[PDB]
Amino acid sequence: GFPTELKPGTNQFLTTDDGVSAPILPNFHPTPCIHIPGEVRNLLELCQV
Amino acid sequence: GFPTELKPGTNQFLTTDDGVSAPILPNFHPTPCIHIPGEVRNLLELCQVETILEVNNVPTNATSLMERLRFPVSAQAGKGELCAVFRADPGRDGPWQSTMLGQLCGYYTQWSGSLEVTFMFTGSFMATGKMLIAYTPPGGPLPKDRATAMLGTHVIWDFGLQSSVTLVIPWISNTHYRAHARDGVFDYYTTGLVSIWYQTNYVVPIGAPNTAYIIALAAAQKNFTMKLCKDTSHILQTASIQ
Amino acid sequence: GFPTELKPGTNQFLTTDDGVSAPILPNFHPTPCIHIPGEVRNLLELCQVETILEVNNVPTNATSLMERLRFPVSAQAGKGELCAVFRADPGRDGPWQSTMLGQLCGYYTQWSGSLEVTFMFTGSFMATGKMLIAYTPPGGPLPKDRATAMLGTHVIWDFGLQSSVTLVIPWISNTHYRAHARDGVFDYYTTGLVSIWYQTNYVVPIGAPNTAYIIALAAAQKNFTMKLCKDTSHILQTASIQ
Amino acid sequence: ATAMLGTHVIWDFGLQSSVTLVIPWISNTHYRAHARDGVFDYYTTGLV
Amino acid sequence: RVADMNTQVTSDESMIETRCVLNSHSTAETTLDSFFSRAGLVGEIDLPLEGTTNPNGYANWDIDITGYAQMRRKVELFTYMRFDAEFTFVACTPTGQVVPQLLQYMFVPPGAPKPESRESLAWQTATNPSVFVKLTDPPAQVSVPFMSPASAYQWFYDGYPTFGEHKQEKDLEYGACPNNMMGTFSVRTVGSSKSKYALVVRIYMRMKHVRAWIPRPMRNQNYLFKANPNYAGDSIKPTGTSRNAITTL
Amino acid sequence: LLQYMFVPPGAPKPESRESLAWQTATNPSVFVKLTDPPAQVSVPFMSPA
Amino acid sequence: TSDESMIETRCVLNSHSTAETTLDSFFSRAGLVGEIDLPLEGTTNPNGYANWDIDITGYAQMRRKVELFTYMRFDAEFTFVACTPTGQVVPQ
Amino acid sequence: VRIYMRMKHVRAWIPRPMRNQNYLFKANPNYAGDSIKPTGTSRNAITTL
Amino acid sequence: SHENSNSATEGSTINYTTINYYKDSYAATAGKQSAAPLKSPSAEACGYSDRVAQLTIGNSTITTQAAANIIVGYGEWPSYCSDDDATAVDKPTRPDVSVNRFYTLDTKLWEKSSKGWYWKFPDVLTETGVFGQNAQFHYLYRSGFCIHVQCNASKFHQGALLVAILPEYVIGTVAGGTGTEDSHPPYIQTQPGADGFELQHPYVLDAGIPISQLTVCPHQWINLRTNNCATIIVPYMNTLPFDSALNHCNFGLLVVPISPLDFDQGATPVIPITITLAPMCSEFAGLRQAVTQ
Amino acid sequence: SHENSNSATEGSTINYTTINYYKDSYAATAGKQSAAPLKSPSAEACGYSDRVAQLTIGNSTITTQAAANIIVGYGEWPSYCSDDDATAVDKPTRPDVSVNRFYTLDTKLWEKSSKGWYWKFPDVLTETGVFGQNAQFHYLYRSGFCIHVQCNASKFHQGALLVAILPEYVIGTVAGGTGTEDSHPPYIQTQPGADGFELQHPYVLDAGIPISQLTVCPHQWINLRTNNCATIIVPYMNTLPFDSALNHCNFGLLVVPISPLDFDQGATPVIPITITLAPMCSEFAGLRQAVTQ
Ligand SMILES: CCCCCCCCCCCCC/C=C/[C@H](O)[C@H](N)CO
Ligand SMILES: CCCCCCCCCCCCC/C=C/[C@H](O)[C@H](N)CO
Repeated sequence: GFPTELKPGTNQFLTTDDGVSAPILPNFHPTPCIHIPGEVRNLLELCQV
Repeated sequence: GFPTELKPGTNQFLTTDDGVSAPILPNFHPTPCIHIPGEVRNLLELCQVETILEVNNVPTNATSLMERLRFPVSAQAGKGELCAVFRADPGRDGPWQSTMLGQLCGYYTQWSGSLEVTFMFTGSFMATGKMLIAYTPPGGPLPKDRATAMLGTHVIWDFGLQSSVTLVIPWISNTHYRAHARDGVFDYYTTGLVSIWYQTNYVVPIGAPNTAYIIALAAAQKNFTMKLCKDTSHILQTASIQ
Repeated sequence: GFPTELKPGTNQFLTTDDGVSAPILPNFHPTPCIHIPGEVRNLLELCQVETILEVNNVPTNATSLMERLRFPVSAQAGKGELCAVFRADPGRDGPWQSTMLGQLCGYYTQWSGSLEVTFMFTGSFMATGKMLIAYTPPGGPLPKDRATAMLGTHVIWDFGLQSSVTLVIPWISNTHYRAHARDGVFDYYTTGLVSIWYQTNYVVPIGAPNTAYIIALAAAQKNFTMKLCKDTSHILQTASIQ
Repeated sequence: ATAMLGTHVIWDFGLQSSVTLVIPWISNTHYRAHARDGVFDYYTTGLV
Repeated sequence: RVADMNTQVTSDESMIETRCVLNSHSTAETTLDSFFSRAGLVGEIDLPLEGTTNPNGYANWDIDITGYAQMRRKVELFTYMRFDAEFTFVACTPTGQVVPQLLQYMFVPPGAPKPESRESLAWQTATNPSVFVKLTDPPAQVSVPFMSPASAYQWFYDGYPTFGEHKQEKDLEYGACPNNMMGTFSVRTVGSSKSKYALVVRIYMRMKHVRAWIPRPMRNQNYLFKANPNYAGDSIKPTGTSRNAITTL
Repeated sequence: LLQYMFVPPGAPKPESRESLAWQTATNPSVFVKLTDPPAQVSVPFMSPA
Repeated sequence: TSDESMIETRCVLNSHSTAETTLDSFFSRAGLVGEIDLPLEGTTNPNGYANWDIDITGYAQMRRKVELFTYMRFDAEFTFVACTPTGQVVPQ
Repeated sequence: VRIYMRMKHVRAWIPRPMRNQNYLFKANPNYAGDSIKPTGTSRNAITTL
Repeated sequence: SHENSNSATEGSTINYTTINYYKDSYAATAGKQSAAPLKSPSAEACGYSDRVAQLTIGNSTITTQAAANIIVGYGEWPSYCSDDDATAVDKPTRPDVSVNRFYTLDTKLWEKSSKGWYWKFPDVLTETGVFGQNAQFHYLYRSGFCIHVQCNASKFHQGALLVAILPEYVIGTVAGGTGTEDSHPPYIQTQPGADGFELQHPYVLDAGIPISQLTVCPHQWINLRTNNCATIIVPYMNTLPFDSALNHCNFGLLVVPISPLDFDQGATPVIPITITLAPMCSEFAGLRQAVTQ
Repeated sequence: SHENSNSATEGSTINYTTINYYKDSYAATAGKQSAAPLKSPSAEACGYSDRVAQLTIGNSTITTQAAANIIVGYGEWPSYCSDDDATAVDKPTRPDVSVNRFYTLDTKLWEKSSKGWYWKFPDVLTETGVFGQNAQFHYLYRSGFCIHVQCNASKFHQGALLVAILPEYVIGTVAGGTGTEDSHPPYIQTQPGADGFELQHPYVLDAGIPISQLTVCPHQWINLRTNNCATIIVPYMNTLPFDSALNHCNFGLLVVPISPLDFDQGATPVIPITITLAPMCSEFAGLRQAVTQ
């Protein structure tokens, strides 16, 4: 048992929190990404149209 | 006390979660593994084994359940008659459920790759003839005649000389993987239809039986791959185990 | 707050869990360990010590409880008579419970390896004779005669010259480890039966006692190994400790 | 079942029209005298 | 003195004309460690208040994962099967309520005394592996090793455990390999008096480091009895759906 | 105590609360109490496309 | 006698670990060594306090386990599972 | 309050015979003298099992 | 070095990358994994054409088409138990010419309405031959098998047999038909000896497993227009290096007609199926008195 | 370096790999562990044939068969306390010729119905000899022992004795028979002196421990057809470097007949068992006035 203190914010669900969650499907490799034209990688690209 | 925040997902039990749990038996070394022949290390090895395909899944009673494993071939009028049809979807509820490819496909949502369907002739040595085994890619309905069927992927099978041909159902789909085709919206993922037609006839002399049988063995090729493991629905139990 | 997910198994108390707990006494150094002779560092060292085997576990009253540690040998009619039988399972409820091998086997589910059963003759110096101590591998029932018994693993014991022989029960099993044999399905894990037969006789002159005794000492060899530690059932208490 | 315990061959005569059954030299003596119905049946080769 | 002591330009090539296909299709999800490392319900233990099943607050569940059709059919694809198991016990009220009740799971290996009561002395668990956990706590998860005396677990044992003549009274011993029965899984409510909550202990088991050897035909009949391939003979159903005719779909 | 269960296409949808599909021997399922924080799982890209 | 002077033997590769028969394997398993009753109306400990003399020879399983030896030096992992006599987990 | 105790870093020295009698009193090898039971089960005869 | 190497995958040829916060390897995660034996490989496919050029085992010779249409079970030739796999310390006896030879069991007749038969091994060879005497006399038994099922029919006969080797072929019952009886098969059904036992429900193999999926197991076809014999060289498979030959059947040989036998009137109606099996690399340990069962 | 070296296995010869998140080593996990002394080794087996060639201790000589049938307790010869083990700062006296010598206690008669006797050490030597005077005069005592139990019988006599050394032989009672009395043994039972005490229930050794399992302790056999004497060289065992010789018995010498004494009428019915014990490497510290107990 490693000594540990829980700070404020445990068991909270921040909707914009970027965290690591348990994968539902172990060793699931997704369908390979074929090349689709027109890929968007930033919304400022859309804003410039 | 190391500072720590608990994220969403604590005290949850994900059944497929791969985690580290407390060992019940400290310093327990298991019985050493002796060499046992035939070890399986991937289910695609099982999927690549030819297994009897129940094309003739017409009989239902237990007396004639053995008739499901083979379908009849006999002398015809020589008009390009239809022998047997079946869908080429391994995961579909139908002829392929008798196959290990079908049963293992029931445990996976998506499948991809080509399929081997070996048709073996179990007539007499004096029984000669040819069959056109046609695999229709999706979109084409059940062919009305052999001329409609030969436009698809097909093989011509001399069963007089070669007693067993394999019809490779090639992987031809829009999607990279196929979900299990069903009677509805999910028929988008159909593999197509495999139909066997009398290319010439079933020819026998006097003394040979007028009706023979073909045993369809179905499998998958090396390019086959299953994905997204799921609970099977090929068999369902409404009762508990006593 | 380091992000963290609690898996299944938090706030559980596994009794055999090997973990790190908060020390009650900070900077407490214990009393230095003086050298004490005879230190035990493995229970298989205890299992390798010869310990009196209660082959004659017939008497029950406390007056004749000392008669359990030895079994009689006496002059016979010279027809290959049976002296004593017992099962060769150390963990079985029977003769082996008096042995430290039996008691330590009670704390482990699986055992493997050969067993030493030393039979020591405690008759007179003028008492001569031979005994056939036969260990029957599993499958063979209790032998009806000595001819049935000598087909198994056996030793012939001159107790006139050598006052103590050891019958090695060799490790002969289908499984790599043996669970504790019981009267039922678990008799699959039987070691077999060890039977002592009069090879010639018990011969004494006038002035020597007509009945002697053999003290069976049971142990295990260097290849012995116990597995899967469990609660013992050789002794059970239905009452609390006052 | 009694016969297959000895030296035997299994002969598909549908495919191979002629098999040879080798009677191996199995005797106590180095040479065999001619077996007869009597004492000299000691020198029997056996039965095929 | 004796001297006798990826498709490119039946692999799709001999049947059709093919193009080159770069098959970046992983096979990692069809492994045993992917197909079998998913926890499934292998045991449910009822500890009711007035029922006659386990009215004394204790239960001795014999470890037999062939009690539920899904995982039984999954593992029974093979005969010989060696793995370590991740055992999870989700205790709850039969109404699903999470009640403040403390339970004692106890692994009782063969030979160890099965508790005869809730206040049995076997619950001291001085050598037996036991778990103390509340229902308000998350489900108790323990790593169970490969404990068989054999080199693999054996869901199909074509034979008998004991010797001797096998009559009809001993016919139930057929198929019962004692390399597979690993004692009982004992649950109690930790206390002298009867627990005030009806309790249900659901055992979910996930196998890790899986090795399986001999593939058999799957189970196409309805399971009826645990550790028994018995089937309803008068209601044998086909492996799949039927057709009105063979020339139609 | 609730049981979330991901039922991929082809897997049997449970017809009742005490359905045998809840044994989740292959389906990814989450066991969690309401007193616990919200159950968070990482779901991969599962599309055949 | 090492199986050689009694029978004819084959070569057996004994990959059988002895690590589970050690004291750190046979004894590092938590067993019930004490039960303390704090009832509401009973005369055992009616005042809400109890003084349990440390004596692990009160329960037969662990007492027989440790009494296999006389002299025995160890560090102990002590766990106290407090509960209602009905097993209830009360906010106390 | 149930006390469960697990011993670590164990060193033990002198093995004695185990306890084949029912324990009666703590820190006391006292046994029921009028009900001394054998170390194990009994047999109706020694030539049989 | 800080953890016990005591997971269920130790000694295997695959490295598993894992996560472990505990002392035992079996506590770790499932992790990652850092011709075909199951497809009934032939002797040509197994690279064992040197051992199959003419099949003479013991004082017995079978004349059959070799190599191409001869199946080695699970891609594994039978072999003697190694020192690592074996646990019994006594040295086993290896007769190898008196027990490793082709035994001809019986001549079961194939009919048009025939359902099929199964033979349990080595229960078929329990009470005949030196192999039978060694199995009765020794507790421990280990051997491979070379099953040569023979069924000769004319070129005007038709039909195919699924000659398959089903390991641990546990026999189930009808459970009273309604499935609410918990019946168990008798001893003569589970271990039918050399004469075998006819399948009551060959579709489920009297075990609830489909006959269609039997070909993952080492199998052969006796399609009469092509071959009249089926040679399956079968290794020893068990969770154990050795086992009792009297109360454990390592495998069951299924011989059922998938395609029914048919012929015109005038042809010989007696089409017999003859079972021939040669134990391979037989090993008997744990000698005692002989026991029938 | 960051943690105290204060676990119970510090100073031992085995490295324990462990996990510790705390300041103290005893807080860590149990971890891993990175002829035979308990089998009553002989002097030949212990490599101590040079010290046993002729057993003359002090001004006393016993004539007995040496080496092979002479047992060193726990594979450990008695030795003087080292500086590391000893805690008492005063230098102890080591008479070594007046106290290290064979003392002959008594001549208990072995009968056909005899149950057995036990002698508690050094309570047997508390009130006789210079060893007795040193034990009475000094608080601290440390010595090994060379117990030579002697029982001579003719070649027509039979019977065997379990001469065993039971360390910390705590005497229990019948607890009133019903087990509901909490009785304690008297002083004359716990420390019976040189004349010893007869076992009331030799099966449980008057302690609830079986006589059968006594052979893990340093033991010997006086099987009369083979040997008439039992020499057990016994080291000093205690949790302490020294102890009081008047209120702590380090071990108890069990001499019970496992095989009953039997002989025909005419032979001498008086078969006596004589106990001889030589303290080895005796160490007395903490000198004060002499106290009997
Ligand atoms: C603290 C809880 C520990 C739980 C320990 C569970 C032991 C796991 C053993 C699983 C191995 C298979 C058990 C039995 C197999 C089958 O159900 C039948 N016996 C064979 O049909
Ligand atoms: C915060 C709680 C700390 C608990 C401290 C417990 C101390 C552990 C000492 C255990 C050592 C043995 C205790 C007594 C031994 C026996 O029961 C008898 N005295 C001897 O028969």
